[PDB]
Amino acid sequence: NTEGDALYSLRQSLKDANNVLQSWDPTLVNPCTWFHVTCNTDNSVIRVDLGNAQLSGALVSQLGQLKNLQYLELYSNNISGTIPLELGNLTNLVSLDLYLNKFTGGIPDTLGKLLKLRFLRLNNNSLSGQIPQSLTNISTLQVLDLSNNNLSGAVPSTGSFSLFTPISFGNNPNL
Amino acid sequence: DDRQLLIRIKRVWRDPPVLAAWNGSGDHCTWPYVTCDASGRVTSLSLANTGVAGPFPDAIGGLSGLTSLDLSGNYLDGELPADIGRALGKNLTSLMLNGNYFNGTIPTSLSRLKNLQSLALDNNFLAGTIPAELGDLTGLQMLTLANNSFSVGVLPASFKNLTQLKTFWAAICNLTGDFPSYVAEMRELEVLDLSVNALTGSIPPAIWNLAKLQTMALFANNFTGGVVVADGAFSAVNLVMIDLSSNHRLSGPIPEAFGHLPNLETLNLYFNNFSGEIPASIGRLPSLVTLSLFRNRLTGRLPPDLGKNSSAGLMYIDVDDNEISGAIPEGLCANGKFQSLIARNNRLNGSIPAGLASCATLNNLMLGNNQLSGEVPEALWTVPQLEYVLLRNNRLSGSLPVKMFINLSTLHIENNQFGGNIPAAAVGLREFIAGNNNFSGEMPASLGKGMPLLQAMNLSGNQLFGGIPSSVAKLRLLTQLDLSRNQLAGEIPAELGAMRVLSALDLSSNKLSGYIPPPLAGLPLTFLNLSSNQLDGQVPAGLATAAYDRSFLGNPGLCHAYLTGVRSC
Amino acid sequence: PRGGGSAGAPNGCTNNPKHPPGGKCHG
Repeated sequence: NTEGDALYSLRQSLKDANNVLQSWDPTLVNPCTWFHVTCNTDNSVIRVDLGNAQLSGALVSQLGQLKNLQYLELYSNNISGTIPLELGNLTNLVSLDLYLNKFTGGIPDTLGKLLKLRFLRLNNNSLSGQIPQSLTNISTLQVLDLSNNNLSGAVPSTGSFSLFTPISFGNNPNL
Repeated sequence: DDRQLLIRIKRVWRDPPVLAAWNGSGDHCTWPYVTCDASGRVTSLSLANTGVAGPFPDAIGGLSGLTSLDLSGNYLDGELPADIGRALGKNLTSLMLNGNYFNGTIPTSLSRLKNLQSLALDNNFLAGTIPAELGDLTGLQMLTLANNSFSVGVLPASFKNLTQLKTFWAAICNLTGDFPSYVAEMRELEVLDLSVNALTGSIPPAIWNLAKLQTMALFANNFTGGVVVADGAFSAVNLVMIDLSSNHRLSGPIPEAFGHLPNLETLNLYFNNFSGEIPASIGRLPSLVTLSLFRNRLTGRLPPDLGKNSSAGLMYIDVDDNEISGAIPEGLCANGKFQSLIARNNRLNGSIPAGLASCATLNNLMLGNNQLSGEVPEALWTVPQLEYVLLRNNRLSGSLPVKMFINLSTLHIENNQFGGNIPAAAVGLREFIAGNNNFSGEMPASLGKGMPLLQAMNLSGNQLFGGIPSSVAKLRLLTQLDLSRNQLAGEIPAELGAMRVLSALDLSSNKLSGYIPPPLAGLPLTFLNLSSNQLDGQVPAGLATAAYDRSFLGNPGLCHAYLTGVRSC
Repeated sequence: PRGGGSAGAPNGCTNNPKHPPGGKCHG
């Protein structure tokens, strides 16, 4: 199963202190029986909850083969690195939470191909660059909290960005 | 002069500390790892997993009379000399160069040493293709070329000249082509390990005629057709293992000759398209330990007799996706060591046997999506150890005990007709999913000290009444909650908004009343529906944006100071 | 040594969360 291999590759690139990924056996056929993973009735990974679990390291580019992922939560950790450019391949993603981390780099262009996104929070990070315009094409987006970062450039004011209030983009002196 | 030659090998390897006794101490025969014949010349050099490193020495060719040479498990690297067969020796029989870091291609001069009995160039970093000249060693007895970085190549036909082999370990060597037809002519084989490759063709009907096999393993290939073993040719009574494991195209019924092996211990025939009824002959073999048929198109029923013998070794059964019908075998755990039973996505009906519910050795029961009925015996939750129960989508009935096992960690009994009351202490549980059941009565008072490790709870569709416990907020690592379509009344707990990883709260179609808790807003919520209730007051500021549109609809006494079904204060 | 595996070691793919050690999931 490709989903199990992708999750195991994510495990290899992550260091854990209290061993919250001890049950991620790669020999199993389906990863639904694992812990912190929730599947649908067709044995497809549709939820991965890893919030407030002591972790460190960096993400991987293999987090793009989970086609039916709907909720990815990796907040309140010590992860560091750059957001993979393949995260835009998750067409069914509904909620992408990655706040309270130590990320750096820039918001990828590929996060504009998601037409089902509803939540997008990246609080307390160290991202830089400029806000991509592709965010305006996401009409279904409802919650956006790009604050406490090092972003710059111009704030979009067209599309779904019209309804958003200044609290969405706060504590960004270079914005 | 042999002392200088022997120490030159050490000098080449930068004087490893292991060979610290090789310093001119009289005779060299008392030196470790060195054996001499009656004449004093070295006859054996066994340096297995010692720790040496460096390139392959070229002075070893001066050690005339060498008979045994073992350099396995070390850190030797580089490239085998092209003239290895012209100077290394003439009386060697046990060349063992495996597990090293050797680069390059296999030298073709190895055919000039026709006295070998064991040649193992496996687990190295070789490249190229298996040379045909390697078939000139007609005296070989063990050839292992596995896990090498070869290229697309077919086994040479000259390998048909090796009629005395005892081990053919060609595990991973990028092979293609058809199945070798000369394998059935090696009437001395003990291990045959043609493993993951790109071979194609039909399994011959003559390979089952060699009465010396002990392990048969063909894991990943492109074999087609069906196992067509014929009557009057089955003679491999000593066969221990059969692992036709994953070919995706094997068809035909399972052979009836697999039920007459008095030493079989592992039968793996999954990931194929076998059809027909599973033979009833395999229910009396007093040696079987593992039966795995994960995914196939088998019809019929499970064999009636399975583990009835009190002195047996049956501990694993796994048929995870098939069209099997009938009833679960009665006497499964009679020996007292049964540990697993997986029959998901099938059409078996009946009831849980009384024997299976009293086996105090169980580890993993995974019956699900079948058409079972009846009542589950009350002893299934007390006597046997159980860490994974996945009884889903059945018509079973019963009543869980007050206290569950201390090591239960997964319970999926959704879409059933279970009754009784909710267990009050199931220490070690991490997934309690049970919906559309017939549970009744008030929920247990604490539910926060007997299950401190819960991660996901679902009790929708039940008939529970009473009130929400105030200790539910004490469950630290809980992510999903669901108590919808019930008759719960009372007040929403005020501390429910103080837990850490709450992210899914469904409390729709209930009889709750009161004010929405303010601290509920400060959560990483991704789903929420507090609708079809008798709540009163005003929606707290923050949970009123367009995201939470269909959440409070159906509440006559609710107003906002963007929402559907909510009036204005 | 360098790695495991020897002779006719069995396959590894199983659905059992608690299985005897040994093998790699092929298929």
